[PDB]
Amino acid sequence: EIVLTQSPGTQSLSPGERATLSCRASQSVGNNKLAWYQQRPGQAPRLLIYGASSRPSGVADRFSGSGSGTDFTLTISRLEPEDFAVYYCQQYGQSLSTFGQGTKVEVKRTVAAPSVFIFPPSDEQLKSGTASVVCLLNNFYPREAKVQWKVDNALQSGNSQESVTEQDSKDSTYSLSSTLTLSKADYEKHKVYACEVTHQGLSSPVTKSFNRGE
Amino acid sequence: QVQLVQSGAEVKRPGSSVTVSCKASGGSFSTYALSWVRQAPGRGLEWMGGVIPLLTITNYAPRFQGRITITADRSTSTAYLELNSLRPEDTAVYYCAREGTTGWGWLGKPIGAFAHWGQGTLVTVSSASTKGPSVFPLAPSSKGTAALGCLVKDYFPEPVTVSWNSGALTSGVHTFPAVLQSSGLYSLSSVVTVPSSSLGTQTYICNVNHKPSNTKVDKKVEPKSC
Repeated sequence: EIVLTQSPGTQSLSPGERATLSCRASQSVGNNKLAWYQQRPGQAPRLLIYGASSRPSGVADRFSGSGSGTDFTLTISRLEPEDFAVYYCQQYGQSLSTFGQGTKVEVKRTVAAPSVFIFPPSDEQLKSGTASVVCLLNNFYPREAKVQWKVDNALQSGNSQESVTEQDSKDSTYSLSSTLTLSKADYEKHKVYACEVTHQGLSSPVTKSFNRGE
Repeated sequence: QVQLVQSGAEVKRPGSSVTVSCKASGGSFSTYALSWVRQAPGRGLEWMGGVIPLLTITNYAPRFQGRITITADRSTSTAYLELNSLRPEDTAVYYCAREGTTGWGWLGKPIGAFAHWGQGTLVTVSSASTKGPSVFPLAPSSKGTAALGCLVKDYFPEPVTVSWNSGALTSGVHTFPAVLQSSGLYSLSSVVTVPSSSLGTQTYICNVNHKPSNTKVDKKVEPKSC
């Protein structure tokens, strides 16, 4: 089976610069059957390049495919705002077809520190028997951020889930939301509930906390 | 023309079978290879198989072989995809893709690469039952700019939509991607950053809508008093 490995995984550029994407196969692609695709979040894939180099009518001229044999290269001359998405490469020269893992092209912007907010569980939820503690990280860049749950200065492990928004189309930032989930009993068995955030825009790890009931 | 339209989202239990249709509008349904490609949530693209109705010819990917059936209906210009013995790891969005061509007829030749796609069909495999969400407030801290929101917890299945103040509040609004808890139920969070000076006077209502359960909940987020 032909394995396609794209490089790099994530790419951060400014609206106007050149983007170079790499695609390498485990063996050789017969008949140069190499295709490139584009995909904005929530949308179906879109063909940009077929036959390793050919461009379908309707596709902008700033897109160009090169390479032969094993390593190929998709190239975008001038990065328009709409060109920031995920790109996949594909071989279609064998009975079974395979895709690359994909390279994300995100917007490079000025470093921005996250605005940290913490939320205690509501009494309405506590009456149900569950306690959800939410830590909010607002409008930051880059996407790399670290969240730590400290209950009475004790670190936690597998009782918190986090999710991240897609890169905001206007300010090019990310937002994170972590949810610590305990029981009603365990929640009332402690006092201090804190969330420690480590990020590039923060010189020292910012911590937000509250005491139960207070 | 050449517009591929797929069937609506599916929610099946493990061990059951699902069928996703893909009706080709306009153009010529019989001549070209209509393939199927799935995209697991947060994952990449994976080719399952294809079909050319004119030659009665089907190719399957080894990982799906014996557990998949791609058919072609030239009478209605609709290709089908049956997925049997479903598992939670089958949960994904399934795309139908037709190979492009340079010209029409004896003229040119198909390109093999997928040039036309359907919107996709979300196939959700779970043993969980349909359940309306429980909306809990994220009270704006008593301690510039403040932040509040509503926690949409324990619902099934996707999706849940959230508007603020009947849509009058759009900027500063963030609705995070839901997470699948170990219980098997979903849970998202929606927030909005508002000026602190209006906290006491301005009323904030998050409008949570969950179509699969046909449930509508409006929850007013007011500051906690103590």
